[PDB]
Amino acid sequence: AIAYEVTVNGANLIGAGMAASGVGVPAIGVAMCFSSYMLAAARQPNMSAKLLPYCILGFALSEALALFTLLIALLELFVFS
Amino acid sequence: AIAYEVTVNGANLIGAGMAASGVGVPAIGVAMCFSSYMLAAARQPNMSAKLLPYCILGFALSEALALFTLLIALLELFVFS
Amino acid sequence: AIAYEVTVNGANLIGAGMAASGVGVPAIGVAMCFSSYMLAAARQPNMSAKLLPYCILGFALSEALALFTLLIALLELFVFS
Amino acid sequence: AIAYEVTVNGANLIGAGMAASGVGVPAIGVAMCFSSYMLAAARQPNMSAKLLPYCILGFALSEALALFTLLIALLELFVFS
Amino acid sequence: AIAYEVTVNGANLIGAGMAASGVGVPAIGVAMCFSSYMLAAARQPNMSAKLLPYCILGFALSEALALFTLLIALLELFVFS
Amino acid sequence: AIAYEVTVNGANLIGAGMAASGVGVPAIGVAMCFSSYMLAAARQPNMSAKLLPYCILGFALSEALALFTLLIALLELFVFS
Amino acid sequence: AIAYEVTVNGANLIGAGMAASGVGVPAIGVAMCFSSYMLAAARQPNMSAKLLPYCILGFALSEALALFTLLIALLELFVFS
Amino acid sequence: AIAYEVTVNGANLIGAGMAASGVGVPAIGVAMCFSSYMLAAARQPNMSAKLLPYCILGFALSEALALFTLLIALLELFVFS
Amino acid sequence: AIAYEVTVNGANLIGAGMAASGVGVPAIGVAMCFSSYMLAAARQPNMSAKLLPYCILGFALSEALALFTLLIALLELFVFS
Amino acid sequence: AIAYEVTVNGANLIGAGMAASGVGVPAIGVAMCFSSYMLAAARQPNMSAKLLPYCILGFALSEALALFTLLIALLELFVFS
Amino acid sequence: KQEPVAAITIRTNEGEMGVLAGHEYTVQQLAPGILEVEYEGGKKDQYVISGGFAHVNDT
Repeated sequence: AIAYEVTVNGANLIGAGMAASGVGVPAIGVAMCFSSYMLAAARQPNMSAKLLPYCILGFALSEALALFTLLIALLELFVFS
Repeated sequence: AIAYEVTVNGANLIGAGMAASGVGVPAIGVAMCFSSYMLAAARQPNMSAKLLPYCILGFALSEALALFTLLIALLELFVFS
Repeated sequence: AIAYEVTVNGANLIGAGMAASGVGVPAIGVAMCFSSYMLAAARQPNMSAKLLPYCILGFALSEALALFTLLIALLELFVFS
Repeated sequence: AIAYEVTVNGANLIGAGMAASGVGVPAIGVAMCFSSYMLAAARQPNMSAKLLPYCILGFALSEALALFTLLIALLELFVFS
Repeated sequence: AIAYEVTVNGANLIGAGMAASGVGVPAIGVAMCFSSYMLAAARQPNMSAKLLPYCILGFALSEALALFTLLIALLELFVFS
Repeated sequence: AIAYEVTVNGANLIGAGMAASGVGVPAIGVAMCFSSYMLAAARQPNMSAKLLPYCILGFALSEALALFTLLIALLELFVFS
Repeated sequence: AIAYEVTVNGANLIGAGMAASGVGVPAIGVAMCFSSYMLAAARQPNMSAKLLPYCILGFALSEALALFTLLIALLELFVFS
Repeated sequence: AIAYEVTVNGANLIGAGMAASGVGVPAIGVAMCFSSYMLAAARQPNMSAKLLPYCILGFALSEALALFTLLIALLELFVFS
Repeated sequence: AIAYEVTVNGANLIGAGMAASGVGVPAIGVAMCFSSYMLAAARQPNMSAKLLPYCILGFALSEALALFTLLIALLELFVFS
Repeated sequence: AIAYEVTVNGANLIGAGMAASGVGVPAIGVAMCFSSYMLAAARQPNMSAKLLPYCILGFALSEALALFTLLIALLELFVFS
Repeated sequence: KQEPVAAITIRTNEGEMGVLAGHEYTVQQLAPGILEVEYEGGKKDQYVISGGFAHVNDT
């Protein structure tokens, strides 16, 4: 059997877009958190001050997931040849 | 075994087309916020002033991810040969 | 190892078919915004004047993302060789 | 370092499929908008005429995103060789 | 440089599938419109006759987008050599 | 420039798979329609005969889109070489 | 110009995976067609038996769509080279 | 025309991924079928005994779709050359 | 007719990613299940115990699918050459 | 026939993108969970203490799925040649 | 008349609801059925009703 190693340098710059396509999905979670806090606050203003920590936490985790999805791409390109 | 490095110069102009697919995905995750603010202000208009910050706050970040999905597509093409 | 640079001219175009896939996805966030305005005014008509601004705002920004997703797909063909 | 420039004439067409995949997504926004108008009229018929302009606006703009996507898919064929 | 023009005749019969992926996306919106008409007539039967013209209207326009998608899959095979 | 026409035969099938991927999305519209009919009839059983026609209509329409998509998936193997 | 028929036998076994991505989707319709019924029975126990036929109907039709999607994948392999 | 037959041993394993992409989707049809039992049971506990026969049924059949969508991913690897 | 068998050792590492994308989708069914439990308990706290098992049960099943969608991506890499 | 082995090193840096697409979707599960906690607490704060652990569990396992996906995108790159 | 109560359970057309302390302000019909009151002592009291309107408070 013959052996042909091949190195597509340009594949450095294809997989980054496939991560960038998923950088934006967690936004749907983000607003879905804040969108809830309003409605809850609409139904119970007295609880508005006790729900905000859980809101910020959900936001932070969604943002961090997007951040890792983006960190792959920024790590995919700016170091790999 | 034999070694063939290849440099596909068109791959640059492919990942941008795949990254940009995710620039609109935050949009549903953006207007979800304002829509929820309308629903809350319709439920409790009195609370509207206390709800507008969080709304804007969500929009300040849900949209940002879109930019981080667009930046790649504009950082992928115009600088990589 | 051997150096095979290749310049694919078809990748001038394939990406425009991919970014264009993400030009429609803002439209749902659009229609969500307007639908929310309708349902809010149906829940509180007299507030309909105060909710219409926010609607437009979210709308435009959602649409703006589409435009950028539409910019690339038109920035990718009419100039790139 | 060798240079193989390749002109793929069939990539004229593959992208024309992918762009078409985005032409349907605005339809769910159109339906969301008309659904909202229906349900608001069922909540408050006195607001039937006041809300209809916003319904037409949202439908027009979702349809316009779909139209630009279809324009890419067709322009990608009937002028490009 | 060297110039290899390639005419891939099989890409004739690839994008036709990709477009066919999006022909079904309008159907969920279609069903949304009819679902909304049902629930609106339930909340207020008296308005049923007044809401039907939009319902039908909404369907057609949603379907139109799917149709154009399908047309590409029929315009990509039966005319392209 | 040099002219390499290639007839890739496997492309008779790779698109059919994609043509199958869109067959499933209309099922969500079918189910949404029957679900809406159920909920509306449960809110107003006396309307059950007046809403059942539009239900069947929505099913047939969504299923027609699925049939066209599947039609490509079967029109792409048994006739195309 | 030159003519090169390439017979990629392995493309037998790509679409069979691709189609499977659309085989699982109708479940979301399917379960919905059941999820409504419970709620209908929750909203009105007396109207359970009158609504069961439409439940089974939507179930069977969505499952048949999934079955026709799977038919391509299983037919793409065990008859095709 | 010339005849280059090829047998790709790697595409025996790409399609598995494309199939595994659709094994997680019917999970939604699981939750939507159990979640509905919760709220229904919350709205009418005395009906919980007769609603449960529907829940597990819809679940099982959705899971059947997922099982086939996975079965290709097992049938694509352990038997094919 | 000429015959070129080829053994691609890189496909080993691609399908896992394509499987990995389907690993995050069951998470939404997970959350749908637990959210349903929360809202049903809010509706009827006295039922909060009687609905707890189904929730867990539903979760596990969705999680099981993810495991399969994660099994392949781990069974595709660390055993295949 | 004839036997050509190939080793595409660039496939190392593609699937890590394909996996990263699915890292963002579980963020929706996280957000769905917290949004449910808010809209349950705002209906019955006395159950907040009883509903927070399940909510906690809800954003662990969901997140865990994403991590596995992300792990692959870190286990695909930093170990494979 | 203004009895301390731990919990209460009402029936409606949308379905059966359950109210506890600090429940959201909601006003809604009572479908003709049963009505369960649960005191802090764990006991219960069931009452049959003929329609009505339940007015809940945040306080």
